[PDB]
Amino acid sequence: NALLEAIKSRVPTIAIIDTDSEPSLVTYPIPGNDDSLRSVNFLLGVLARAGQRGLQNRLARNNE
Amino acid sequence: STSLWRSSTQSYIYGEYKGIHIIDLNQTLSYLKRAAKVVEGVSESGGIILFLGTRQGQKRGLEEAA
Amino acid sequence: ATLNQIKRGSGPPRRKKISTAPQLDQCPQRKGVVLRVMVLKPKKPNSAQRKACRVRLTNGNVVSAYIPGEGHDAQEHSIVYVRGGRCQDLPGVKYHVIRGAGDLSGVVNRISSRSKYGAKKPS
Amino acid sequence: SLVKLANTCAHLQNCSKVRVALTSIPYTKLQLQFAYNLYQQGFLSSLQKGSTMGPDKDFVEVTPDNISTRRLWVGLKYRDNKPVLSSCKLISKPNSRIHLPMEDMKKLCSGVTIRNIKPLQPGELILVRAHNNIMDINEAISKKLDGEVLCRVK
Amino acid sequence: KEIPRYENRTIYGDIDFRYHGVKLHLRSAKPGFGLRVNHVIFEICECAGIKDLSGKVYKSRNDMNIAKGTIEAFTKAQKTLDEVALGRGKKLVDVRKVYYSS
Amino acid sequence: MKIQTNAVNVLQRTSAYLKSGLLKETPAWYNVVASIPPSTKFTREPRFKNPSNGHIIGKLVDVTEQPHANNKGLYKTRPNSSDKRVGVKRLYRPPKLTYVEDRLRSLFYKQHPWELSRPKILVENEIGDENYDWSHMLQIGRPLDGESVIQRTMYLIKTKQYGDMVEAYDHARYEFYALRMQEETEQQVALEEAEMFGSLFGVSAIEHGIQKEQEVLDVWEKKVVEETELMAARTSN
Amino acid sequence: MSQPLLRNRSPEESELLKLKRNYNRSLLNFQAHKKKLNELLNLYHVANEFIVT
Amino acid sequence: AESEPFGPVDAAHVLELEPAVETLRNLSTVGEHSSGHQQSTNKNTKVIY
Amino acid sequence: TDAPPVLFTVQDTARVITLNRPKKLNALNAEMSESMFKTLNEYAKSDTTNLVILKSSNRPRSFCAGGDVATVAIFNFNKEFAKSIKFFTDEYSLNFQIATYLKPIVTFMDGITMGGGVGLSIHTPFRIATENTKWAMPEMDIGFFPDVGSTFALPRIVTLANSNSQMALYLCLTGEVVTGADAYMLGLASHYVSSENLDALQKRLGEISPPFNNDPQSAYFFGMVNESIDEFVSPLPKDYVFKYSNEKLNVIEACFNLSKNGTIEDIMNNLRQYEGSAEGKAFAQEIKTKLLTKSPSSLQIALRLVQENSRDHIESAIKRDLYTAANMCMNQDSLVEFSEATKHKLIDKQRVPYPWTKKEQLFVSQLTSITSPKPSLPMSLLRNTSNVTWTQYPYHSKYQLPTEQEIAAYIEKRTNDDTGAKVTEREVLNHFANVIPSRRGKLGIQSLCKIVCERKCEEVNDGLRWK
RNA sequence: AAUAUGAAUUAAUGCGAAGUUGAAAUACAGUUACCGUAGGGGAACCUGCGGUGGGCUUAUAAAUAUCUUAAAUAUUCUUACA
RNA sequence: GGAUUAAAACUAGAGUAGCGAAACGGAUUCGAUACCCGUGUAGUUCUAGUAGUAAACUAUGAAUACAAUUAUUUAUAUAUAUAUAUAUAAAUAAUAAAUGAAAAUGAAAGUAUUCCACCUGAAGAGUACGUUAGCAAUAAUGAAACUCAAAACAAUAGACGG
RNA sequence: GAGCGUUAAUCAUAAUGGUUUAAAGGAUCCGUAGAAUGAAUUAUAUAUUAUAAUUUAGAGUUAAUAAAAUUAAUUAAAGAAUU
Ligand SMILES: [K+]
Ligand SMILES: [K+]
Ligand SMILES: [K+]
Ligand SMILES: [K+]
Ligand SMILES: [K+]
Ligand SMILES: [K+]
Ligand SMILES: [K+]
Ligand SMILES: [K+]
Ligand SMILES: [Mg+2]
Ligand SMILES: [Mg+2]
Ligand SMILES: [Mg+2]
Ligand SMILES: [Mg+2]
Ligand SMILES: [Mg+2]
Ligand SMILES: [Mg+2]
Ligand SMILES: [Mg+2]
Ligand SMILES: [Mg+2]
Ligand SMILES: [Mg+2]
Ligand SMILES: [Mg+2]
Ligand SMILES: [Mg+2]
Ligand SMILES: [Mg+2]
Ligand SMILES: [Mg+2]
Ligand SMILES: [Mg+2]
Ligand SMILES: [Mg+2]
Ligand SMILES: [Mg+2]
Ligand SMILES: [Mg+2]
Ligand SMILES: [Mg+2]
Ligand SMILES: [Mg+2]
Ligand SMILES: [Mg+2]
Ligand SMILES: [Mg+2]
Ligand SMILES: [Mg+2]
Ligand SMILES: [Mg+2]
Repeated sequence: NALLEAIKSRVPTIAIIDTDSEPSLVTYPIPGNDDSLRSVNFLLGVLARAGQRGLQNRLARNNE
Repeated sequence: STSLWRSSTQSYIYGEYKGIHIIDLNQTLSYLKRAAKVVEGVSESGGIILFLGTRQGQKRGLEEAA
Repeated sequence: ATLNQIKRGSGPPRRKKISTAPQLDQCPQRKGVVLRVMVLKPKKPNSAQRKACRVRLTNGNVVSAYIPGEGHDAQEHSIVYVRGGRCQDLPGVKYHVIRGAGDLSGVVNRISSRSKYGAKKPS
Repeated sequence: SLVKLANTCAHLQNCSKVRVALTSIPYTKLQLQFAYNLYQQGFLSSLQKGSTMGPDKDFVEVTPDNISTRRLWVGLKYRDNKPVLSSCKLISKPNSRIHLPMEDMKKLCSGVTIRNIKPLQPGELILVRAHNNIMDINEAISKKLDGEVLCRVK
Repeated sequence: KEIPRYENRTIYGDIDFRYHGVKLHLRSAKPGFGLRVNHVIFEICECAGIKDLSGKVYKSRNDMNIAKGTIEAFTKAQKTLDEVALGRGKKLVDVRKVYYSS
Repeated sequence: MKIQTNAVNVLQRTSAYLKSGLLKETPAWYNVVASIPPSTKFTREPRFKNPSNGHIIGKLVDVTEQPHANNKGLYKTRPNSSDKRVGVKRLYRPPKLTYVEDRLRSLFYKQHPWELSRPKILVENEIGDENYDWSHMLQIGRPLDGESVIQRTMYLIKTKQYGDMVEAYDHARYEFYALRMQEETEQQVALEEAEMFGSLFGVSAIEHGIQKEQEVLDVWEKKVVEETELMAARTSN
Repeated sequence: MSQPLLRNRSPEESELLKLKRNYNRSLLNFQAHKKKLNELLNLYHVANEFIVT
Repeated sequence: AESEPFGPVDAAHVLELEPAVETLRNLSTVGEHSSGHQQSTNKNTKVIY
Repeated sequence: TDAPPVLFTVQDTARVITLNRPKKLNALNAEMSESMFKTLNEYAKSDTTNLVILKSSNRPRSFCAGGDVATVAIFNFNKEFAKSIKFFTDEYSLNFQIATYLKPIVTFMDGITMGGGVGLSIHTPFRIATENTKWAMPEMDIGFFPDVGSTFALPRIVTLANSNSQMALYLCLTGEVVTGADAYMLGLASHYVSSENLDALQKRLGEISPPFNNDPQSAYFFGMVNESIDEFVSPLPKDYVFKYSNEKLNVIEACFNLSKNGTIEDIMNNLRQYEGSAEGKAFAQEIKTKLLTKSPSSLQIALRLVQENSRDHIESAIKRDLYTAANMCMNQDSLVEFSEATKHKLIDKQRVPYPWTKKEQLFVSQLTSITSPKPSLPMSLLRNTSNVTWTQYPYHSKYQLPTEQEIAAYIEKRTNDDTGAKVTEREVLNHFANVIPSRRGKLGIQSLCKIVCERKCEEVNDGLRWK
């Protein structure tokens, strides 16, 4: 449901794509195990820190 | 499980082992880096990033990511 | 059909309107003599006393022709001219008699569409 | 064999629909000339000789001993989530072969339907066979050649 | 949706598209040719900005399915010259346009 | 499911909205996605080698490469039926990964069934940190278990100290027995020495089992009595 | 493209091919002939238990 | 070919017409007072009075 | 009928150029150079080609073992000087075309990249190295000079101990071979990608295209190419340790620090009078030994070119290499031994160094003549589709590891800011790893910054001073 | 002998209105319908023999489940430790 | 063109328990030329023939090339630390894609090629007439006029169902 | 529009078709004609065809080895039950 709404709403999407999952339904697939909390939290953590660095670079350019 | 294979994922598969398909981590790393750069770009641009996960136990990771 | 079946005759049926006035023999109209004037009942859901006439054409074909207009002076032995055109609610009446031709006069006091009812122009 | 060519054109359509990157076709002169024209026209990424099991890495001379096991391996192209080689159909069919003079080939490339052949469309490739050589229709018109209009690729 | 238009007046080449029971045969036309197509297709072309077009509908002529089929054909059955050129690694030249160029 | 088009072309559909004027303001993601294009080929890719054993995929042995007679004493002069079947499917089927170590692992636990009873932790710490010198069996960071034997056997065959895998395996097995005997004694002696200095323990393993068996045997007593009384009434019928 | 599509067998290659094929047919005939004789020998060993008189 | 030059003159050959620039030049020499106006190739028909 | 020396293929919108001389380690002859030079001009005119990829079909054995100088030696022995000058006009003209090419060129240095191979990659802002990369400039042992514009590139791209071209002179005069990660850390390679990932990278390069109304020649697309390669970069091996230690970097920076009129003898003096750590002293003797087994004339010519092409524009530096090469094949003053040494090593297999005879010290006028165009021999570089010149590479800096001069500029600027703040090593690492858009997360960038601060900066209180 | 015409004479069928005698079909249509064939009956239809599903795939449990440091330790953890 | 072709039917000679058109009776019913019951002839059986028809159905002609998966059996082969494991085919089941009016089809009802049969509104009609074949019942071939603007399929929501 | 209407006619107006369920797969297979269709390489010719030579991937023949006991025709037997 969420993926189809994202397509309809032109919202780019990222998703973990397991071997039984359809890659074309998302803009940026990440091939990987989606059943283990360790694997998911590992990939989520990397994406979350990447976002944090972007946020820190935006707040830094405002200061200087 | 190889019995549950969605053959549209064929190009991501490294092989089968112990009745399951092994995902090619070399491609996972490249896709992950590309996805990470997108998150960084949207965050640096001020966009709204929504993290959706509804499997049991994911809340803690999802809340900290947000 | 295969290419050889088409070579042997297979093809789309042709579309061309078929004659609905076979008794005229491909003529615009034919003269005739009224054998008997009759009144017929429309098929449902129509109700009326439709005036028709049995006519023997100059080619020997006997037909049933509808007499159009309000009121007619057609009798037996009257010379009439028959044209194509069926009476939809009367089955078996496939022709029309021409008003104002032969012994059939034009519709009395017709004001509109006079040419269709053999009525001359009032001075 | 025009039948073999029909089989190959249908095979390429089937492979494009599933988006396989590499497939094989029968090893014959006509098939090789057909594939080579597609390769030069940018419809195929690669064209390699090989066997039933795959493309050859090193040259393998073809002889009667292995002719029955030879295949031609072609790479299909996909860009912007669309297949580059979407359709491939014969014009001259086994049961109705079409030979055109150079004058009629010029009309076909000019928008005129000749012998029920729909005219050449923008970005389409029509191949012609003349004296057992396969070439693009525009090249046959340049060489003043009359030939059989074999197929159209888009 | 945005639909590709050749010279912002017509379609790229010809289209033979099947939408359910509707067989659509659309052909591109010369400048000043006008719209000579099914009335349903005519209205769509007017809104889309197509000025020159010829075509014929076979089998089903259901208005609803002609309209939807036409929209689908204009998007899924067309390829721009630029997209063809990039996919094949070739240059595609409009001869008529070059003839009137400097 | 059909290969979707609308998820990867959000930038192009959005660009049409902006060019026409249907969307006034550029979205924040727009520039980011433009600089980092999505992959949109979704193709099936051939493979020509099994990464585990290096076996070549897609190679046909021609009759010219089989000049000598076979095990039956016959020469091969023509391709057989298998050689004449197209094998494109093998290029696309995910290769079955195999390892020689898997055969030894099955052997070790068939010879030592009770090694299975030693709990194993499958949760990894960091595979990249493992700096092991398999000249010796013991390693800092990992337990002594069947895998210690398998890795020792591979090092022996890799260094060519032994030629046959069986001989290297037997050599590793004895090293494993020696280490297991030294640990069985360190534990027995440590318990004995502690009791001799006044160490007290609440429940032993044997005692723990007795208590658990009592809990089960108490519920079983009730049910037996109940079901030996319903039978008496039902049978009386 | 310039490579010839097929190279015909040289007369020598055809000679060696014929030798192998003749050998294959002859070896199979011989092996079947010897198998039949070994079955005739094993039947002779037991024909003392068979009754014809 | 991706790097092949194709220009108005090449297009004219493909369409089997004189170059468009030539057509413009020939249309400018039509005026009775314009340069290039010439009509003599037809004076080759025997006439008797 | 024979396999073409260089193979050209299409990879979606990318055009792949593959060197196809495996038996010669992809050595570059006039035929190869001419083919590549002509095909690149066509791709520059094309509007369907976004980038070019220069690779080899012999990887990981070699990418390009160097120009085919053994054949040029035979020409000199046969007085076929016209043939020799054709070989250098083609090669140097191809090196000039690559340097000024307006579309991204991505070289896969998967194997031995020595000599001409360096010219195929050094001039591209996207020069990818692998574990199998072996970069070297072994011309001093053959009697030739550092060619293919290496005297204009190395003094401008090396990262460590290259303030005055000291490291550039060390590589060109000693012929030291650099391997994989070390080449990336020195600036010889813009990126470090595992060989196994080259197939995937090639496919991604073919799939990316300029967005909206941007041509492939825009800076925007160059950034896109850099990002695509970065997605395939992987962390360096855990055990990896940079090849040159600070002490070894101190020997090069001091012993190869000459003036505008320096000489090879001055370097020999420093290497013979060096004082410091035992490792540094021993390291200086090793350099002295090596530099005494080279061609006495080649070393002087190399130093001349480095001191001349380190402040000149690209076109004049490449043209000066053509003049030098021609003025060496035709040995008018018997001042060089390029032809005889080349036969001693390549045409004939001889491990021992060629016994040198021209062991004099050429004068400033003699060096000028050997590196200046003779008015009798007119030679010019072939014309390319760009026909532009400049004194600084337009893209190399953005997409490689920063140089020691860029880190100094930020410390000086930060130290002289109105903020009155203290420059700290931690702040330096952050400014180069998480600030610059094109360098964000660049492999081995924090390691390089720590090597520079530990050897160039003085840590006083909570601040850093540029010693 | 053929063709055409009329013809004693005689056969089949459509439509129209419009009741009559039954209730054959559509639901398990109150006897599953229909196909082929045979016999019988005011009329639909009934009966025998085989065939078909265009009717029963409309298909949906004889239930029973286990032991290791429950926490001064897991649960907390915000780029830290290493 | 040829051959074979269920059940019923027919021509001869045998057989005839049971079943069972018809017929004659008993019931049921307002009536009951029926459904149920009895007595039960032809037939059902065998031999030698005639005839060539069935919802003779997968309501789906045959051949060839080709396209994404899973499960389950079967077969052949391979291996061994000997009972499994690995391969390649066939069948069946559920599907992707594709096709389709849809129901659905799924290796075809998909992508293609080759050859044959057949269709062109309903009703009249598979009738009339003629012809051919058969002991016969019949089988094959097979119209037109008149009349009408209908007629049909899949699916939808209801209503109804002894 | 000095014509207009009407009747009688001709052309155009969907095969850029269909046959499980709507008209339409022949009960089945065998096989003749086919002015139906149909492999590979090379060389000629007057050229998508012809001829010649050569080839084995379709289609066949004979063995070897393994497997299976069904389908026709005929003959000889058995069984439970029924009257
Ligand atoms: K009934
Ligand atoms: K019946
Ligand atoms: K019946
Ligand atoms: K027949
Ligand atoms: K009986
Ligand atoms: K059936
Ligand atoms: K048939
Ligand atoms: K149908
Ligand atoms: Mg999963
Ligand atoms: Mg009743
Ligand atoms: Mg009833
Ligand atoms: Mg009933
Ligand atoms: Mg009865
Ligand atoms: Mg019955
Ligand atoms: Mg029913
Ligand atoms: Mg049903
Ligand atoms: Mg009888
Ligand atoms: Mg009875
Ligand atoms: Mg018979
Ligand atoms: Mg009948
Ligand atoms: Mg029938
Ligand atoms: Mg049946
Ligand atoms: Mg057959
Ligand atoms: Mg009949
Ligand atoms: Mg229905
Ligand atoms: Mg007039
Ligand atoms: Mg038509
Ligand atoms: Mg069909
Ligand atoms: Mg059938
Ligand atoms: Mg039928
Ligand atoms: Mg065979």
